[PDB]
Amino acid sequence: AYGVRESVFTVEGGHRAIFFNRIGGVQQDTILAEGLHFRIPWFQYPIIYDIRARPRKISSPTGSKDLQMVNISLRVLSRPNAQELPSMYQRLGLDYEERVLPSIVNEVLKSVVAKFNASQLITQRAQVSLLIRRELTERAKDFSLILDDVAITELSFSREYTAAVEAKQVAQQEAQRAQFLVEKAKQEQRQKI
Amino acid sequence: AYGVRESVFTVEGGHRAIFFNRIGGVQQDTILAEGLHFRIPWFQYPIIYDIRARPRKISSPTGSKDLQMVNISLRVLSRPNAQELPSMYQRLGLDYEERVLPSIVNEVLKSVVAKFNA
Amino acid sequence: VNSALYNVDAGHRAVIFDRFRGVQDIVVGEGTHFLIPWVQKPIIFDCRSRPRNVPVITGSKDLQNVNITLRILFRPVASQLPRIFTSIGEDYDERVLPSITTEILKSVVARFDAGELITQRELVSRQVSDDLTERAATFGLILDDVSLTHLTFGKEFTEAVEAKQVAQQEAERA
Repeated sequence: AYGVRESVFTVEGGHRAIFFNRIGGVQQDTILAEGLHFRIPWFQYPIIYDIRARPRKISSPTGSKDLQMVNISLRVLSRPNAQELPSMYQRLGLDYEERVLPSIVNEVLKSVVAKFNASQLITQRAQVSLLIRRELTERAKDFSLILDDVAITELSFSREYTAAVEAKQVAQQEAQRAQFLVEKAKQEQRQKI
Repeated sequence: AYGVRESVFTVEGGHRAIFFNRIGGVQQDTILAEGLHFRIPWFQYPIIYDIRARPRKISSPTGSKDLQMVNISLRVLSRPNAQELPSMYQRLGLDYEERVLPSIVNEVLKSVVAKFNA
Repeated sequence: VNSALYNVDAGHRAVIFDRFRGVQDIVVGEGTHFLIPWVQKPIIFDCRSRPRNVPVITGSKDLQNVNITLRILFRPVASQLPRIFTSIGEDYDERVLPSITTEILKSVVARFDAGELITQRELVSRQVSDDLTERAATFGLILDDVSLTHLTFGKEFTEAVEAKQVAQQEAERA
């Protein structure tokens, strides 16, 4: 009863299993979907991959096309390509995400952010995000990774730039306030007369 | 005679009862008015809805038509539609008020307030 | 036989994980149902309008800081519950919404200035709803309500607005 339990494993929902076989190491054409499945107790070892969409947030300061400092946080939903799991284990192991994303995500995000200024970054956030997703998809395809979503969750600027923008809008409100000074000036004219 | 005591429930004072049945869950066309009612001890479970007018106060600062800050507190008397209680339980549970009003009341109140000056 | 019976509460659904067929493409409704005691297990998903609160500080089309809170009512599509369970997980909400809701809200808010944001709140909410519904449909989620519950601006801008209205009152006092 112990041996049989040693020969059966379970792969849960959203997970897959590949086999490291002592005869030829990783089995190149064996990806096990949900179920029970059976393994030879000593020859075959199961490696379990979570193939569900996984969130990762990369937050970094980069430069806009004017070298302006942009604090950008990008959230990506990435998953391992289930049809290429064996090779992935041979090439990236179980830390594929930590091996790949901290480089491709950073480089793609910053290179794309460098194509726009602050105003374009804020007012075209969706288009910037889609460009980042396209480039990230092309780059992560080489590592048998799949991008489900790319979201620019944070996009802020330096203290000085924020203060200048607020000052500009304060000036707009002051221009609107100046209209009531004309109404007051009419009464002041009457008072003078 | 504890079983008979367990097979009877009272719905009182402007309340209503719906049935969660183990043979299909919520029963779509069973809303029980005030009184004493009988439930199958295991199959049927009663869910009691207070269908009386209920006060809720939403107090918030919003912007007027000129973006001026307006501290507005709105009191609403809301109740669940008694003719649609089953569906509500399937869709909102017993905290329908906290699920719905904190959003629709806020948005409607502030959007309307933005149509007027002080 | 209690281990062979499972209860799907009101407003809930269950995806059946079978040890010899995987997750079943069909979803069982509410009530008490029979399963094979050990060969099958249920995963229970809330098929109710759940509220999510999203307070953000973003930029308008003029880039000025806007404190905007979006409250949404979301629910998984029952027919897609199996796929979701095998694609995103049981915590799909905390995996999906934090990205799509935030990005859609900020991208839409960047289309309007403060005046439009406040005086056209309904249009802003409608556009946020359109974008969020489109994006969430690809994750098997449905939106029951999209609401802009809170919307304020920076300290200096609010001071300037109050000064403008004070100027109007002073014109009246004249």
